[PDB]
Amino acid sequence: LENVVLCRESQVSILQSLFGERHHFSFPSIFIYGHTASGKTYVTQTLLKTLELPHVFVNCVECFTLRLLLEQILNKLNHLSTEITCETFNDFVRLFKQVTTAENLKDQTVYIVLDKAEYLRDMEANLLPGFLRLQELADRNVTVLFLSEIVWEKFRPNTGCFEPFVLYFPDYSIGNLQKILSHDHPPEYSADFYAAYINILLGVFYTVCRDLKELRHLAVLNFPKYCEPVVKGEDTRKLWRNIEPHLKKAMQTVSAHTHVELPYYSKFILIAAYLASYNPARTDKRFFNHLLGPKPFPLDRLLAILYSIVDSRVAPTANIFSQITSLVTLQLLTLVGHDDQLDGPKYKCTVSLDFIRAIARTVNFDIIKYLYD
Amino acid sequence: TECLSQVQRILRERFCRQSPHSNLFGVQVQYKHLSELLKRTALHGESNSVLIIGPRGSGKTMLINHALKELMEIEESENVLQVHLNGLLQINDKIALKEITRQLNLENVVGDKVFGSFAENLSFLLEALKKGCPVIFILDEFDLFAHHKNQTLLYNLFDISQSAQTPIAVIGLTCRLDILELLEKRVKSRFSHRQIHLMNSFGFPQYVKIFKEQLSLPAEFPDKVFAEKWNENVQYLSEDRSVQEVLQKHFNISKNLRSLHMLLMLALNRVTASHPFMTAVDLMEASQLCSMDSKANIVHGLSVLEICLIIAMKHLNDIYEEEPFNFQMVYNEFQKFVQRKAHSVYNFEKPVVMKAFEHLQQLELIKPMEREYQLMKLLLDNTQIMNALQKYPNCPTDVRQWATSS
Amino acid sequence: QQTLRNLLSKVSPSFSAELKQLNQQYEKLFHKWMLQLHLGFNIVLYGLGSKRDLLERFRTTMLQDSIHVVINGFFPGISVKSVLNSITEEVLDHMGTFRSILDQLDWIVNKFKEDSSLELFLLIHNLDSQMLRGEKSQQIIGQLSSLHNIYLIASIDHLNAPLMWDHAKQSLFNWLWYETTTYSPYTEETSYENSLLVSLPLSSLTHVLRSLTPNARGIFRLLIKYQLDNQDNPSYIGLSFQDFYQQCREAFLVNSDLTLRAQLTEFRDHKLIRTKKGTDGVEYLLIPDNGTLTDFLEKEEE
Amino acid sequence: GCFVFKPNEDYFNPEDSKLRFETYQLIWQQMKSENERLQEELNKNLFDNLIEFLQKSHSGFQREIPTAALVLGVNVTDHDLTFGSLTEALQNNVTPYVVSLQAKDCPDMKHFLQKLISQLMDCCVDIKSQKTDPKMLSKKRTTSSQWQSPPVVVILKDMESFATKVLQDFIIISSQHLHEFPLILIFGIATSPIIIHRLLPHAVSSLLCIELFQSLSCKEHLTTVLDKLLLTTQFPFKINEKVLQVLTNIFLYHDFSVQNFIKGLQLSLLEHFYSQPLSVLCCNLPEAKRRINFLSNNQCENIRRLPSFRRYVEKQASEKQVALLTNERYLKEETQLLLENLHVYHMNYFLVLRCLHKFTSSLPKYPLGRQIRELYCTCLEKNIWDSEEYASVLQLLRMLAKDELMTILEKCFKVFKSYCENHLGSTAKRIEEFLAQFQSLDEKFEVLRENVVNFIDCLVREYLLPPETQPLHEVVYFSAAHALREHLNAAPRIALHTALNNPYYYLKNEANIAPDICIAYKLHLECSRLINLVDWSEAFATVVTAAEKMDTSEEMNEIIHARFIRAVSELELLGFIKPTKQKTDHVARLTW
Amino acid sequence: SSSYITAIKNSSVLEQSFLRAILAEFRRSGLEEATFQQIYSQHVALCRMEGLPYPTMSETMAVCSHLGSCRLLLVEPSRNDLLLRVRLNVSQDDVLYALKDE
Ligand SMILES: Nc1ncnc2c1ncn2[C@@H]1O[C@H](COP(=O)(O)OP(=O)(O)OP(=O)(O)O)[C@@H](O)[C@H]1O
Ligand SMILES: Nc1ncnc2c1ncn2[C@@H]1O[C@H](COP(=O)(O)OP(=O)(O)OP(=O)(O)O)[C@@H](O)[C@H]1O
Repeated sequence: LENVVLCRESQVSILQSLFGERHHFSFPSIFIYGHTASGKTYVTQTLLKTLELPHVFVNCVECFTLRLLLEQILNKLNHLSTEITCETFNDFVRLFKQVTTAENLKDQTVYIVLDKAEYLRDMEANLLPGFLRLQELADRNVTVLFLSEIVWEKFRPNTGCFEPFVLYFPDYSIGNLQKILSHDHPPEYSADFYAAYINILLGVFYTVCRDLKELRHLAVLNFPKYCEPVVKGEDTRKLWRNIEPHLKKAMQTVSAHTHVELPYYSKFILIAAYLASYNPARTDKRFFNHLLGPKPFPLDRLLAILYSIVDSRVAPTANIFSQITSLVTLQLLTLVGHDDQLDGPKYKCTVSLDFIRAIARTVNFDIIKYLYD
Repeated sequence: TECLSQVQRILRERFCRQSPHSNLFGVQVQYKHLSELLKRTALHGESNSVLIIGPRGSGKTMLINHALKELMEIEESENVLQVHLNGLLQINDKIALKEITRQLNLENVVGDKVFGSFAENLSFLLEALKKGCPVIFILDEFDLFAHHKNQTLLYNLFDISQSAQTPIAVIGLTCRLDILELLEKRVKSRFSHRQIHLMNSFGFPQYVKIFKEQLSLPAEFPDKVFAEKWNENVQYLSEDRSVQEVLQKHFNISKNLRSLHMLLMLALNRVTASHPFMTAVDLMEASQLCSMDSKANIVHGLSVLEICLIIAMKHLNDIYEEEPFNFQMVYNEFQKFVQRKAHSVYNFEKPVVMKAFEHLQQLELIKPMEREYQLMKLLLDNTQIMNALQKYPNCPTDVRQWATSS
Repeated sequence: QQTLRNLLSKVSPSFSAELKQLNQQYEKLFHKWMLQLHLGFNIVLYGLGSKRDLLERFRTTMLQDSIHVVINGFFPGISVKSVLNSITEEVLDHMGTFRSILDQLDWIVNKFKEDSSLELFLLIHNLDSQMLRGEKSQQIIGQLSSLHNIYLIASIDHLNAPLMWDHAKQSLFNWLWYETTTYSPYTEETSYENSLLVSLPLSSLTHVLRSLTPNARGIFRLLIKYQLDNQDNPSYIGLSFQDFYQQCREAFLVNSDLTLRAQLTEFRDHKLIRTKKGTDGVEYLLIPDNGTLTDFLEKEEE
Repeated sequence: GCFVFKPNEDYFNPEDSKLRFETYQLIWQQMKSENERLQEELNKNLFDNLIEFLQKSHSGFQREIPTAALVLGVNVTDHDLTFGSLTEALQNNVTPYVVSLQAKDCPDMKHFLQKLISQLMDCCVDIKSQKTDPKMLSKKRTTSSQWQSPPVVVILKDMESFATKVLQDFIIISSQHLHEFPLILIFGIATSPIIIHRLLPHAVSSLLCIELFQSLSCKEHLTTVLDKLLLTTQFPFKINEKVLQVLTNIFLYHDFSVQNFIKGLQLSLLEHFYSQPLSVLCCNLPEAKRRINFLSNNQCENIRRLPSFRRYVEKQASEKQVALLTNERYLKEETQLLLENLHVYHMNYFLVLRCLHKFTSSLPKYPLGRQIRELYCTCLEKNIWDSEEYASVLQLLRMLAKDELMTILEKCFKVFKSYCENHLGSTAKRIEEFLAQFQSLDEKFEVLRENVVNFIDCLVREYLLPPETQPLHEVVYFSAAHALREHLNAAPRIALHTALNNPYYYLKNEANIAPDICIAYKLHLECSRLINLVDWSEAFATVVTAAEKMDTSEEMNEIIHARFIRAVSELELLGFIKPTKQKTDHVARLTW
Repeated sequence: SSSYITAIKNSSVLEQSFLRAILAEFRRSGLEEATFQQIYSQHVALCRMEGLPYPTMSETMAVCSHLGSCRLLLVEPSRNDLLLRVRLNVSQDDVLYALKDE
């Protein structure tokens, strides 16, 4: 809540100017795209908190149905009583005129701020072009402020709509990422020294992720680890050359063991399913690229290669078929005929080869020349 | 001063609220065609049901409200009871019946019996109105209205407009062109054909005049000296050829007469702090803030792991062409490039590379058509990436050699 | 069909004495079934011949005191909605709720925990069929039958019949498995399915029409209009899921992807939409003639 | 067509039913109750760590959301019991706000929130004494303002069968406002914590705090429940090694679950109590002494005439044979001490079997048995000293004579020094006999000679095959292997192959008389590549033309065609040939 | 009268070149379907030939939704964004007469 800008001033200024004072009209609809790092609710909330334009904030992640989305808009709006119920959209446009007739907000441009609108994209086909024309639909000095992850070009309803004014909030630049990634609040050091740490860390680290949140997380992790041998050992270059040995491994490391005990025939089932998935160009006859993935194959082929792998005391009981169904619920095998029928479809293998190697080796089986060579 | 707040208040409403400014251009013949039809359907008991088609962003609602206001100025309030519908709000029949109940002040009589045949419902609405009388039906966004389950509020309006002979205009406002071919054949063969409007734009040298008449301070006087100073500045900017250059550029992308409002709206947002009379360069940057390349803003912001990944996808078009790929071929191409390179900075290990994918899927540059190594689709152009890689500010030399290799 | 079945059972099945004796081996096995079922087990019995007459003789000799919901599984009218509906009215002696299947499932679970010694047990002919199974379908039978006060008996006929039970699904009803053989021909299945030597008529589409939501009725209005409007084009190989998704979304019939996929797979159950894979791998959709497809939505709109 | 009829207890069926059934109900109910108690004891080391972790992650709240991903086993059959125990433990030592979600009652988000707030409303309204999202937060704000605001936890049972969209949406909703409503979810991962990266994309996976826990790998769970359930002296009903072998094999190969094993033991107990009329005195020893003394005389002739006792008749002298054959009053007296000898054999068997188990588990490579289960197997399939495996132990145990052997003799002696007076009376006073050998363990030749006399006295004295060594052993032991296995694990794909290829039941049909359908399938698979319809109909017509003439042709063609089509609808119906659409006709050989 | 030729006759320049790109790709393929990147490449070629500036596909997709809103052509969604399969709602000699008459 503290710093409004941290040097993104021109977009802030043109948005602040675009709002205007209260008694005259503004835009119907403003769409803001940009990257998820780029402050797109930091900037607008610290902008809206300053002037206190009387606004409602929603997230469309929260409202999974249409009624809750209208309900919290109308219920948070009338405070600026009971739940003022709206089942439909026309109820919302009806009750909006009664709500927006109070002296706090009679002439004031009311802002209905909509966050993460890509989840609103598949709520309905009605609600997005209904929301874009609200300034003349209800005619009560409204500006619906959009912000989203996604481009407007996929967001249009393919009928056309009221095209909103579209801003691009820019990504943060490099020296701006030196400045605004916590040059304020260093607790115990000089800000020069914490800036020297993160100036060394960032220029190494500006190739994987420009997200400010996780870089703030990684910086507040690996800065006290950097900060301990200065205050214990005692010159930034030497501990720079010490901190990058830790930084490469902390980079690499941000999944206990792949081995899973199984019942014995289930092990042999998915061994057979792998072996009939990964070289299956009618090479059943021989023993008894790889990179494209798993090829589908039917059930009776799997049962034949099961009979060839296992010692021959197997009976097709109820339990081995029930086990072969229960392997799919644990998502070690997949049916790619989604509804082809109850009779044995193409079952394709979806486990990695090292896991398969471990399951094969824990019951006496070396298979890598047997699998694709 | 008085002038800056007054010019922004009086210009902003006709700018961006699309307020009723009185100058209308290019539409005089369609308006004069509409007006006598509306006068004879309104003054007399007969009912004719005109239809208007045009593109989005131009014409329709301004014309029907302007003709509405000019007809309402003539008395004998004439007891014409207008009813405004939209296609967007009233999606279903049960909403539509209660909305006509809402507009026509019906709830003095309670009417609390859902009748089966909705012709009796509509005729009861018109009947209890008739004993209490013209109505004008403004049926906006007709293309969404033509997706009823049973086309009740389409067809029963036409049946009552021919049969009840209560004064009625079913004025449909559409946006798609085939309102007839989308209309189902019993209604389209029934009474769809009253005379159909068509709506289109005009020539560019008069479109500079409609820019000037749009921008000029009106015959309403905030202060007459400031009106003369500013609309002379409007004409001086209008006669300059750079404004004409960017306006011709705006004509060939947009004939819309809505894009002009936004393009000029950003310019007037810039003006009142200092230099209240503005430049052609201020109009130029106001056009520049209306963006042209939406995707270079996305690609330009991305980190370089995503850059070498997306140029690996572009390289996946330039060998083994035209399949929806998966993760492993992308991994193979990235590994073959990084083994072509000597340095071990960028040999980033396998679970890191998935993070660039599942961030990149959120931008929808890559498409899903199994769960993590399947059939992903690229929706992109080479040349925007080729322009983006030279505009990358901290672009390293090895991904530059990857770009030149390609 | 009828003139084919006039010649049925004219003269001489080639054994009768060992068939009577082989069925007469299994009449000694019935008090074991009653005791075994009282403890909370569940008997599946499979076989090669018709065993529902054995179950009918069983319910005559030992079920004259208890309630039994004899659910046939061979004729295509029965889905589990009818099971829950008839067990709600004709067993619990009052109607239940109507909003969803899980609501009446949980409600009919809830009635039995409080009412001790109510002692109802259905039995199902032909639990595996084209209509009876399904992960929505079979699990309702499972969750229903898992209680202390409900004892199902089934018959499975298929070769792949224990393919539709995971261990968690199998743990709901304590299965134990009997072996039977009768060699009687399955006359009810072969009667009431079909015969090939002679598409779907209006009745079952009316029954699906009267048991589904009106929005699903509007969905198949769209699909049958897109089928009937391109009937004599031999290159029309069916709409995609994405095209049908958007043309369903434009008329506000459905909201989400998963709701339409669930509606598509429960209508794929009824065999009135078939999926075809083109060379893209993307599944297109075409249902099984044209003249029987105009009668409904001619008469559904007069 | 689901027509209902309205109608408008102690029946079991000599072995008289009433005390038989009460004996059944007593034994099985006791076994099930102690089964549940021994289930809940073993997981205490697991979830009492979890109470510590959840207390620590709640208490530091003054950006993150804590998850504890359990790694339970592949057995989905017994996953309810561990969650009931964990729900009990977390309900007692931490909050009375514990709910669980099942992943079958919420395909999407409205069901998720509605059932969660209903469970939360009942769980709060009991222990204080609605589709809305922020009203759940308002419920948390109203209902618990105090008691350090105890954290509501949800329990996702199956992580795997959840769809990713509804789970992602719930985690982002809950992580958005946990200022009030601190939520600590615990999803039970069925496989391994790899798949929480698979089912969750990286933004939602980065939103939280992962701390995984193990669970009880199931082999050392079933060693406890086999070891406490049947290997004890306490429960009156033992089991045969072959029936046990069937049950433990269908554990270890197919099912990997323990609730199925207890169903198998319950079935064995039930079928044993059906089977034989001498099973009624499967009791403790004074309860055996109750009505041995009064009983029907034909069951006492059955106690004379069962073959283990007739082996005892064969080994004994005539002067008591003539009165002990028929007369009940002496037959009671000899059978009573025979039942006492049965209990005696069990009591000196099992504790020295555990002693041998501890003495054999100490060994390098453990060649006899891996665990306590298989030691029962190796001392009953073959004769144990006849077999080469105890020969390998005896060959091993000589030069293993160092202080590892002396130290583990002391250690095994300490664990059955706890079982010294937990035996509390031995059938040879073998506790202080062997302890009188085992008391010189504190004071390198002596370990060898003491070893020799200990295993010789031990194994040659009691450790023997229980049927032939003991008459009247049928009362405790139940043995019918492939009678049971087909009840518990049947194979229809073998049954149809058998009754279709060889439908010989008892007149001449073994390698043309009395099928119709096996004629159809056998003639289908005499042309064993594929088939078209009309020639197959002609071939069936040919072989029943042979059947007709081994007992006009147009009526015969009609009746042959009708019985052909009745056969061929079943051969389509039973998982064989699938109809070949759009051609003239054919059938497709779908099963080889 | 027919609406469509008057709609083409009062269309803008980039719309007319988009219809020219549509007919150029339909002369190349012969089919009634085309993807958006193909006609985008044709549109890039025609804006190169006419001395126009570069047709960015934000503008080209805005004009594609313009022409799809007015039903001179039949569209796929803007979600597919490069993979839009477009059909032409009017016949080809009609639009040839519409861009041939002047
Ligand atoms: N200029 C800035 N100065 C300081 N902190 C910032 C700045 N921009 C962003 N942040 C950080 O970003 C957080 C807000 O995230 P942001 O505004 O990027 O969300 P968002 O863009 O709405 O996310 P999404 O696009 O995924 O919906 C704040 O908590 C703050 O820590
Ligand atoms: N001939 C004209 N005279 C005056 N203003 C015009 C004219 N043509 C277009 N406009 C302007 O273009 C916009 C047209 O908006 P209107 O709602 O009336 O039509 P529309 O936007 O095409 O209809 P819809 O809202 O259904 O798309 C308004 O800003 C209007 O001021």
